[PDB]
Amino acid sequence: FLAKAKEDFLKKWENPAQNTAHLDQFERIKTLGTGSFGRVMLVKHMETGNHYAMKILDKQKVVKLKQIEHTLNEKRILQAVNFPFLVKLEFSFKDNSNLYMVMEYVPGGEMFSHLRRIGRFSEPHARFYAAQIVLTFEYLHSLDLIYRDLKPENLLIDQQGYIQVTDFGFAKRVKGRTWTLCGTPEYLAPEIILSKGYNKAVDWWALGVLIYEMAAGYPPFFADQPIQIYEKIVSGKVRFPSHFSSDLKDLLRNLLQVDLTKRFGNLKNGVNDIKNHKWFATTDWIAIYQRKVEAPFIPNFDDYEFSEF
Amino acid sequence: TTYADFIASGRTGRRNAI
Ligand SMILES: Oc1cccc(CN(CCN2CCCC2)c2nc3ccc(-c4ccncc4)cc3s2)c1
Repeated sequence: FLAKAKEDFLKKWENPAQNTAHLDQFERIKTLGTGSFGRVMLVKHMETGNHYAMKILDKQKVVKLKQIEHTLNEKRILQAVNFPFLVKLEFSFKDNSNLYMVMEYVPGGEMFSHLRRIGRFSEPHARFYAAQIVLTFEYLHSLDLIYRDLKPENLLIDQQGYIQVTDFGFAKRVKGRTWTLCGTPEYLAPEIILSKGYNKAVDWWALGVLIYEMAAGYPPFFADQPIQIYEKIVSGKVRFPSHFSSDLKDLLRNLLQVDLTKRFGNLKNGVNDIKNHKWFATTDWIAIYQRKVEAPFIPNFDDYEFSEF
Repeated sequence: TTYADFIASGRTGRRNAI
């Protein structure tokens, strides 16, 4: 599966698709979200009637904030990957001013919104999503892709109630070690903060942060400013709510492990240590991949150089 | 409580990357 997935990945990655649509083929409806270099819009392909999410990026602004590489690299990964929990990129093109990424529209909205509304997810509800992230990271890691931006804000929920990862702005194809200071403060692994040369194990730490936030309603380390959050992460002092099961605490103690020589996902058994853990015993791993498990929640948006692209 | 402390921190909204 992973070998065929790598073979499928490599072909597309080595020969990327360019200019597969035009801006005049879409009716712009509403803004769904906003970023550093532009916005994401609900859009309608006029010659089929199909809806899509259009990510518009200002070239001048991308050059301005020196994010050329990370921008070229995101479209390149998006057009080369294929997994049920990763948004499908339908088209990509550019004009005089902008770069466009047209993806499948995910009407369910961000996990973030649902999580802040409900307050917290039950452990069965938190596990269903955790399992999807475990399989997604196993797929990405086998392709040498480090994700580096896991958070409920980057996880969209579809009609079937399954996750769709949309943002690959900090993803990097690297076999070994990398150094960039990037990600979101609450989700930064201690090795990223402590400015070490880090690896894929940062994504497994971010999984611990996510599992904790989904099950409690708040992240394991927060404070008014990033700097104070950084201190709590490097200390590795983690308090758990009394409703957390014994199994949840144990998985988290192993995921939120400062010593990456002991961190689950980074040991010789790799991902199998997470998959075989007690907290995941009722998880039908193949059924989740096959989206045959019934979602515990079925659904949502707020109101608002480049040659190889 | 930890829940009140989380609210006390103005970090309950959507977080941007660094
Ligand atoms: O340089 C820019 C320009 C525009 C946007 C961004 C990143 N953000 C914004 C920032 N993030 C979200 C909150 C915190 C962090 C996004 N990216 C996407 C991608 C796809 C979808 C989507 C897909 C399918 N169906 C519906 C919506 C929505 C969003 S919101 C960066």
